[PDB]
Amino acid sequence: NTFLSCSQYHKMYRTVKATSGRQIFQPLHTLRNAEKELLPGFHQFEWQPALKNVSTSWDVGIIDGLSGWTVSVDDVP
Amino acid sequence: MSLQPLTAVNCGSLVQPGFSLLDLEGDVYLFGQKGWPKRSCPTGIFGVRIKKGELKLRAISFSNNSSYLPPLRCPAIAHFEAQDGKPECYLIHGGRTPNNELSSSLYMLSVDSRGCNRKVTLRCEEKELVGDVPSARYGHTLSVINSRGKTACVLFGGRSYMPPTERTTQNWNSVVDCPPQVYLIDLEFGCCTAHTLPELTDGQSFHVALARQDCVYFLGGHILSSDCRPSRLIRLHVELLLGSPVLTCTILHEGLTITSAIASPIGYHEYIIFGGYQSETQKRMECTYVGLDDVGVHMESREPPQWTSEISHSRTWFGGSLGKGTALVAIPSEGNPTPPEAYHFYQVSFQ
Amino acid sequence: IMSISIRLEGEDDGITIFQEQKPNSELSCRPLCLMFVDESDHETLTAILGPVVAERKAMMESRLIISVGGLLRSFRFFFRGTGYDEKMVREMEGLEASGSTYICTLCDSTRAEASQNMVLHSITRSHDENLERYEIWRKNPFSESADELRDRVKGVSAKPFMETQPTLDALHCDIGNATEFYKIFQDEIGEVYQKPNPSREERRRWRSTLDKQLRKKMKLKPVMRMNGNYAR
Ligand SMILES: [Zn+2]
Repeated sequence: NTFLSCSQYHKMYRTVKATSGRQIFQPLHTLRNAEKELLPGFHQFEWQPALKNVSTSWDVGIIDGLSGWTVSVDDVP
Repeated sequence: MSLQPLTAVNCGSLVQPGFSLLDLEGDVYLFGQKGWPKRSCPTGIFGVRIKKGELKLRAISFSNNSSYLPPLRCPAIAHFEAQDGKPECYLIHGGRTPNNELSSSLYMLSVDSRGCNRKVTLRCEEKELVGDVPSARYGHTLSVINSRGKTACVLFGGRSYMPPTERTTQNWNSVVDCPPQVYLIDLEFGCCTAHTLPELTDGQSFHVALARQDCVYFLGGHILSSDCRPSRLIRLHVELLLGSPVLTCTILHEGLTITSAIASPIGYHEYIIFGGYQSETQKRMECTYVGLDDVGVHMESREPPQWTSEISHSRTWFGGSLGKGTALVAIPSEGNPTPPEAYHFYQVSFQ
Repeated sequence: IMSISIRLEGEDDGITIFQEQKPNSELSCRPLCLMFVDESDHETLTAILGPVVAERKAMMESRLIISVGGLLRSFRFFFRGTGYDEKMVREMEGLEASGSTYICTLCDSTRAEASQNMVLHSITRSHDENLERYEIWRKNPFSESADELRDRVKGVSAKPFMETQPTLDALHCDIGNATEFYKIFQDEIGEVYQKPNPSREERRRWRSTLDKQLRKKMKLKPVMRMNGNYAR
């Protein structure tokens, strides 16, 4: 919510923790592990009846929109 | 075998990497304009002219009886010999649209009248196909033949999509090679037929083909399933031993292993060939000539017109032939700043 | 996500369990896809959005089962395609562009018939019937001439691909009205129906005197283009 970048975050984190005797914020790795529960591809579900020509997999995340574009130079790039 | 740089005074925002060129009754027509037709010309087909080294583009028209065609991307081309019933015609099928899907429909383009005031008039008749219909695809090959002495056509080549069973919305833009079946196609009726011979080891795409006197030779292209580009030039001999349209196939030794070629007839059965792409990244460079007869196909390495540097460096390129040795090649004019006309053009002549 | 209502179990066609309180603030607008390609080419845009469109189609009928709040619950969706601007609106409806005889995205009337009457118009446009008109245009099962066929097909020239119920833009929604009232004032300082056809001189004259008048009484500078706040 404030564009705050990772290097910054870690810096001010060490800063405030070593500043006043406490752990106010959480370090990155654990914050991000906790995050992984908010992006797409984390909850199970089902669909009745099954979708038409849609991969039954459910755990995927950030995909590439080329959709497997056969990279052969000759054709449209 | 000389090259000279041309430029389009205008009408530059409208040439996609694929397109086709037909010649008939004098002038030459470009087909397959990028995106759908604007208001300027609802047909999309453009009369293309070279005037004093400049490139000019005017609009084309149609009759009322004409059936209107979308701007296919990279379909197959075929010339119907001028005779009864209507000389002459060009058969087009089927390529893909400004959207990603195939036509699976045969169309026949002809010229009707002129001028009056140096205008030209055409028409496009769709021909329904019954069968035993050929599968929709693109980048395949089609050619015309006469077997004692009846006139028909042969279809072979082209990739396609996975069936709507493994049609996967994460590979939904992947292509795969259609199985290697030859197809026989008459015009009236349009009853198509599917055939296969064991020497048809595999289908491929972008393999230029040619034929003479109802015998057809497929030249070099590229296979994706094995990532290779087989030098197998393929012969087949077709005959309608009425009422059985029987074919016989065979593999020949030498076929040039380049892909996506550009061809111009300098005479009756002679073809100067620019060729587009030999290897996976190294584009084709040489300039070849093909004669052909019952003796066979004879090949020669004609003099390659000495390219410029800016063309010698770009990755890919394309073009067509205005007719009779004449030809146009086009390179992505990748530079700064973008005009936005991103395509340089070279006129190229034989002898 | 716009709204959620109920359908169980009797008549109960809908109880709005949740309606969004402010759909405009980007705070609530979730992204789905990003593409480093201009809206210009139809090629790349269809190339990428194809999977998306086909998915949206395959997502209307079947019912989604969610493990929500500890319960396995069933979900159906209704889909509106709205947030497009006129340019792409056409570009995904198959109409020509831009200001030709066919002007209204809903009332397929032309300019002249919209000038005869201005409010008797029934919403007849729909994605399916436009698909049908495209088939009509391509086959031409009557072999009608070019322009006459384009008339009998009513704007449908290119196969549309993206079902989307368009709506009036709530953003501009005023700018043509603004320039119209502006022309009204400029031609009312003139006696335009007393001198029916004036040239550019009296045009610029009326403009300048009107703008000095507005600056004098309401204290507003003249402008070249009409944004929102100037119109307001
Ligand atoms: Zn209406």
